[PDB]
Amino acid sequence: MNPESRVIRKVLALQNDEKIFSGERRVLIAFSGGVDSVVLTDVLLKLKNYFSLKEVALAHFNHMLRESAERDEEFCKEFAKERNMKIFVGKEDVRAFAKENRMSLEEAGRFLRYKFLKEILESEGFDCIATAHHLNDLLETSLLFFTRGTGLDGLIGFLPKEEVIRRPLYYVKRSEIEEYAKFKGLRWVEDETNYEVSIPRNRIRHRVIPELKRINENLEDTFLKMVKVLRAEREFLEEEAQKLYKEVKKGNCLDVKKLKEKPLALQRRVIRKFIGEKDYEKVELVRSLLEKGGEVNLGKGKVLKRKERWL
Amino acid sequence: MNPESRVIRKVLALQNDEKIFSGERRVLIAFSGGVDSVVLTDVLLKLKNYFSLKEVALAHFNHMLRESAERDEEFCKEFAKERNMKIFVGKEDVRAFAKENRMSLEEAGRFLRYKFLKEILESEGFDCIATAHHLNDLLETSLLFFTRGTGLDGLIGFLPKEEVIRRPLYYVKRSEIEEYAKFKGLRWVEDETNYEVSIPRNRIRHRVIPELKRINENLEDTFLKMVKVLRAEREFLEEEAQKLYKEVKKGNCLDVKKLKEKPLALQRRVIRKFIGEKDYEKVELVRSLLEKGGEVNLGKGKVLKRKERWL
Repeated sequence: MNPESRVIRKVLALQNDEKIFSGERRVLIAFSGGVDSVVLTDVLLKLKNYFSLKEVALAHFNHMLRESAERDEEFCKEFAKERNMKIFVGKEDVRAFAKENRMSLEEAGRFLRYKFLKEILESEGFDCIATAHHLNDLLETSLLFFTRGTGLDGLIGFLPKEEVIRRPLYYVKRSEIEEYAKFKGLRWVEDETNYEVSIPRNRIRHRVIPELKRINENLEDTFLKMVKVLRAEREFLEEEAQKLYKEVKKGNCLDVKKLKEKPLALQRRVIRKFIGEKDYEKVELVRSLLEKGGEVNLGKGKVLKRKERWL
Repeated sequence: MNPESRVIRKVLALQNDEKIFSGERRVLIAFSGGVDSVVLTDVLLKLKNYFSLKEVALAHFNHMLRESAERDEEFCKEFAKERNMKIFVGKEDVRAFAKENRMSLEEAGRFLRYKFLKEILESEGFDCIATAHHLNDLLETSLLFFTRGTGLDGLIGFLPKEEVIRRPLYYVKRSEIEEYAKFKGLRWVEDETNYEVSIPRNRIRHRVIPELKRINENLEDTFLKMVKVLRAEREFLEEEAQKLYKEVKKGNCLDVKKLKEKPLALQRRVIRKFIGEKDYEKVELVRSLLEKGGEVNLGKGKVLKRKERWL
């Protein structure tokens, strides 16, 4: 069990558990140039036949943030040539966009980068986008929702497969990725992504997580188990909320005399769906109309018409 | 809304909702002497009739850990005397007990203290014990579970009503406990309870939470909404699980053909209660039997035979 097979085993296990690839023929990689990116690529090129892929291409986005950006682009191009892959390069001033839209560098960078990735996907005929997102990114994302406000969804964080996007390194942790690259003698760059990181995420990455790991050395392995438990529990809650939904709904209304007799958890789930809103505040405000007539406005109206309810 | 009504409204909301008190007539307060204790007591004296309580008494435990122990105990006796309340006092050499049983001062302290409280509950005829555990304590516990590994049942932390123990301040924030004390002129003394706090818990209390608050200064309020949401989802899971348990559990084995088709989330809950030991790796190991399996071992054994066993 060396650094290489440790990653490959987790990638293959993800495929068996989620069917990341199941018909796609042309994959576009979100290639920033960092270790994550390089290892993802080295892995996909190694398992290309295994997944029945016909084309794996790179897409590098130049954020114009710093001089190293040009250095990054050059590395990406040379990397494409050494690997004999096609590469698509894009460019947009992220810092500028962030300022005229009163948003952070992280969300501006994310927005422009994927806009670019998605444009190449359509004008070049790709079936999906492979991202180097991993277990440590998931842990950081989970902790950021715990901190800012969340329910089961935020805690579980992003999924391995998500409409057009694929995250093959989902089970792999940052350190295993670094050990993979060193072991195989790969080369990488400190891509511009490191300089867009939001302050909240840096606090969690370089201050909170290190402290938590001093309590539990294998935080990532432990966290992954929580995610798996949470995802099965969420799946169950969703399946049940759905049965009750198509059992209490009729037209554009909800049978209040039926819903009210159900478990609190399902009452909220049914309501979340019926009104397309996750806000803890809006859900409960609407939920109260299950016990006392009245109306609720969110930009749409919910009236209690004896036993029924519209919106 | 002043500092008093801010705490009382949260306590009232807890009662009218979960019935923390529903028949108990005599309550024993775990009175350390610090703000938490002092405020808990003041709140229970104000709501004593509302809760239909006949008597509220104090119980103070001297840990003999600091030369201020006697002054502290005296303060507690005078606290009771002034409000015409009964107070029970305990005293144990926690250091000696810790060395004797090879345990830390923290776990030794907590052990002896609760033994003391429970001894009084029985020999004096009290119905329940009221503790000053609040929202910040829950937040701490929640992060500890996130860190050491858990699922849904741990992210919650503890409950407001836990057999014999009641926690009226469940939803109250520490800062609200302190403002209440100031506003009402409540004086307090050193809280020996803080000598029962372990290293990991101190790290989360003094290092992690303060950092997370530099992201969301309203963390506690945010965490509250999450608890209320998860809390209900857990109740529903626990509910559906127990239900399934009786249907599959028959004698001392599990109807595999039937359990095998239930949702993954419920399978884990049933197994957790069947094999007593609830640990991700144990449960998953056993759950592998349901679908074409041989036999597994741990502290006991189990065999798949169209039905199920346990030897």
